[PDB]
Amino acid sequence: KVRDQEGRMNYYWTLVEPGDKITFEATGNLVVPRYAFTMERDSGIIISDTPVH
Amino acid sequence: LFGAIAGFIEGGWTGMVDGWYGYHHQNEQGSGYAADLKSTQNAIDKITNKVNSVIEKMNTQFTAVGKEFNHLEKRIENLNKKVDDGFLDIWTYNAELLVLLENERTLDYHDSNVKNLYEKVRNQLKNNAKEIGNGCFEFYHKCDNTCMESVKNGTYDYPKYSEEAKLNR
Repeated sequence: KVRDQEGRMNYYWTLVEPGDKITFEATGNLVVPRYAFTMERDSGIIISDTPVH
Repeated sequence: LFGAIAGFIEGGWTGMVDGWYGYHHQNEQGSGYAADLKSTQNAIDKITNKVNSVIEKMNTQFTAVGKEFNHLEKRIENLNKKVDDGFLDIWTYNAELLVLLENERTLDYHDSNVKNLYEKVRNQLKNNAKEIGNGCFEFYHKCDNTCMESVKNGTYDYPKYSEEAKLNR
């Protein structure tokens, strides 16, 4: 038990190309998407406590 | 090492604030300092080119250094750490060695400039002047500011004063 939960939830992600389709099928146990993110790639992740100015 | 800075010239001149190398003249018209313009300008240009060569030869592209890996990719994480540490060590070595060698080269260049100026003055004066030893030349003939400007420029007239110097020698 972590965070007072006995079960788990696995998170998956995918990229859909232009002109391509994503298909979902489920008899259960599905956490469906509600918001998707249109992105155009390209420059890192910095872990710091420094304020942004 | 050409043996002039800290050699037959034992020290620098704090009263010469307008150039690297030059002359100090003492005649009846008065004492004074005057830096040699040609050699100083050439040295400044060459040293500026050296600094620019060091600086504008270290251009790189946009790179992100940090990458993050989970606990099942310790080997890839160690490979990345090895890559970064090797590049760090190599670049530190290159920078330190570059500075160390170029400092010697610059100091030897300045020695060469001083020595070449002294030899140039010696070879124009010939026997019209006596070499004291500290990088100084005492004239056998009285000669005014036109004389000193000529010897500084490189247009000293040996036959003009040869007969006068022969009597005093």
